[PDB]
Amino acid sequence: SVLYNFAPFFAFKCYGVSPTKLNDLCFTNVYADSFVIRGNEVSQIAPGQT
Amino acid sequence: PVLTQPPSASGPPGQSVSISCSGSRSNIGTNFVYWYQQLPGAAPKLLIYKNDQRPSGVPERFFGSKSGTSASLAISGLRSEDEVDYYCAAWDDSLSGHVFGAGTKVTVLGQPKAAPSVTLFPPSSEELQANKATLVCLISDFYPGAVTVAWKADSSPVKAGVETTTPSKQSNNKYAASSYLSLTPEQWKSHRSYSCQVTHEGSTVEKTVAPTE
Amino acid sequence: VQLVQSGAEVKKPGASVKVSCKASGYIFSDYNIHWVRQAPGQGLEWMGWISPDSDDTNYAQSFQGRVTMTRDTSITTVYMELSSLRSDDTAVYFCARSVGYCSLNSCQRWMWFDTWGQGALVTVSSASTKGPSVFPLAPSTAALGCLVKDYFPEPVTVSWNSGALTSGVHTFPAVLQSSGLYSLSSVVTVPSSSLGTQTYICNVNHKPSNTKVDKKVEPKS
Amino acid sequence: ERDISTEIYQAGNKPCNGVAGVNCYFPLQSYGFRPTYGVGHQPYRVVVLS
Amino acid sequence: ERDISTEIYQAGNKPCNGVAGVNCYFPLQSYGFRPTYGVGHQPYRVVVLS
Repeated sequence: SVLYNFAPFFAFKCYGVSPTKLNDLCFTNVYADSFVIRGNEVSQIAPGQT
Repeated sequence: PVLTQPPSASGPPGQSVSISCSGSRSNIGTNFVYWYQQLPGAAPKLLIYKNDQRPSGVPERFFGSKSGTSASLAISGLRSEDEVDYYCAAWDDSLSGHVFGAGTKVTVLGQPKAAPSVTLFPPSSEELQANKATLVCLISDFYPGAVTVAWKADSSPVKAGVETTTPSKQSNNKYAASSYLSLTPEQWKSHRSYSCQVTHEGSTVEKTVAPTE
Repeated sequence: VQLVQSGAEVKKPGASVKVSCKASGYIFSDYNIHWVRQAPGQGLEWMGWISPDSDDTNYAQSFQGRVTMTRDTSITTVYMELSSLRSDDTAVYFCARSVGYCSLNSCQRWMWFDTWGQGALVTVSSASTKGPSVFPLAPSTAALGCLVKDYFPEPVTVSWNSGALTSGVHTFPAVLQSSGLYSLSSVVTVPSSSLGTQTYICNVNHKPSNTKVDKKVEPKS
Repeated sequence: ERDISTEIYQAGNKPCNGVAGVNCYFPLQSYGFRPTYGVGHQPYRVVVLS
Repeated sequence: ERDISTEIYQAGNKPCNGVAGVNCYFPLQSYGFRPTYGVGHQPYRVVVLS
C-alpha cells in the first residue's frame, strides 16, 4: 500500500503474477536493484528484447 | 471524435522537440494511438505502433509514449527528414472507425529577404485585333510571402471578377504569386493607363505602363 | 510490395466516378484493405474497409449511402464508386493495406496501415472540355510572357521554340476561375537587347484534347 | 455463464473508468494466429456437447 | 550478472593496452541531462523487483 504513492509511473507492464495479488501468496526471497537510464531506453528493459 | 493538435511546432537542430496529441475519454485511454508521417508528394509510412516500438528500418531517435488520455511524440535530430508533417492516428467507438488529427507542421530555426519584382504587362495589339484584353501583372522572386495586389483604375480601387492564386515554393525556396483580371477591350481602351501596385512588407513598387507603351 | 492504383479526372457533380486499386505479390486472401482520402488544406479522413475473402462491408458514420464498395476477387482488384459528389471533395484517395484481418466492430484497435500505395488526385467540376486557347501578350533585361486560357482539363506542357529554348523559362501555377475553366502563364526572362533582334516562339500542348497550336509573339512599339 | 464486457480492469489504488496504460489494462487480447507457428499455437475449433 | 571494467575495448586488430586509438574506444560513455532535452531524453529511475 506504500508502493503507488511514489509519483505517477511511466511503465508498469508486468509479465507474470499480478501486483494486486502479491498479498495472497507469501514469498521467501525477493530481489531489489535499481539504476537510471534515458527515457528512450525504458522500452527495451523487458524479457527478451534487443 | 477528432483530436486537437498544434498547427505548427518548431525547434532548432541539436536538441529534441515534443509534439502533443490530446484526446477524449473514448479516443485515447482505451484504444491504441499511432503516429504517421508523410513526405511531400509521396505516401505515408509507419513509425510507431502499439505506442512503444518501431518497425524495421526506423532509427531509434523516434520515441513516443502516453501516460493518461493524451500522447506525446519526441524527435531528436532534425537535418532533412523531420521537416515533413505528422499525424495522430487513433481509434474510437463514436465514429466506429479510425480518426485522424488536424495535422502538425514541423520546421527548423532562414533566407534573406527578396524585394518584389512586379511587371505589369499591357495587352498586345494581337489581342486588340481579336477583340480581347486581359490585364495581367505578376510578382516573382519575393520572400516571405506577404503580397497583396490592388486593381487600381488610376483613381479608385476597382475589383470585379478578381482571381488570385497562392504563392508556390519553387526549387530555390522562393515564391511566385499570380493574379489576372479580364475585361472587355473597350473598357481597357477607355482607361488612359493602368497600374498594379503590390504591397509586400511596405516595399511598394510603382509600375505604370501606357496602353500604347 | 507495390500497391498501384488508377485515378480519374474532373467531372460534373452528381455523377459516378470509378477508381481502382491493384494488388500483386502478396496473397489477396489474408489482408484487409482500407480506403482513406487526403484533401489539400486538411488532414486524412477514413471511409471504410472490406475483405478480399468475404463479403464484409462497413461504412463511416458520415458516408452511409453516398459511397458503395465493390470487390473483384478473380481480377485481384478493388473498385470504389462515389455517388452524388459534392463540391468539397477534391482529395487524394490512397489504397492502404493493413496487416492482419478483422471483421468485427471492436477488432479495429490493433489495425495500422502498414503498406501504403501512391494516391491520385480527383476533382469534380462541371466545365466545358476543349483544347487550350493562347492569349498574346506585350512586354512592359526585358520581360515578356505567354498567356494560355480556357484549357480543360489539367495539365498542360509549355515549350519555347519547340524545345530549342530552355533558359529563362518559368511557368506559373494555375489560378482558379469562377467560370469553371483554368488559366496559366509562362513568362521568360530575356535580355532587352535581344527583344526584337531575335524572336521566340511560344508553344503549348494538351494531351487529353490531342491538339497543338502555335503562334508568333511580337513586342509592340 | 458467458460474459461480454469492455470495461477497464484496475490494478491499483487509483480508480480507472476510462483511463488505461499505467496500471489498468484492457480485458481483451487478440490471438496471433499464424501458420508459421508449430503445434501448440494453432487455432483449434472446439465445440462442446452438454 | 553485473560487470565492471576499465580496460579499453578494441574494435580491430590493433593492440591497445591503455590508449584510445582509431579503433580503440573507451567502453564507458556518460549521459547528458539538461532541461533543454525533451521528454524522451530525461533520466528515469528504473527499478526492477525479481
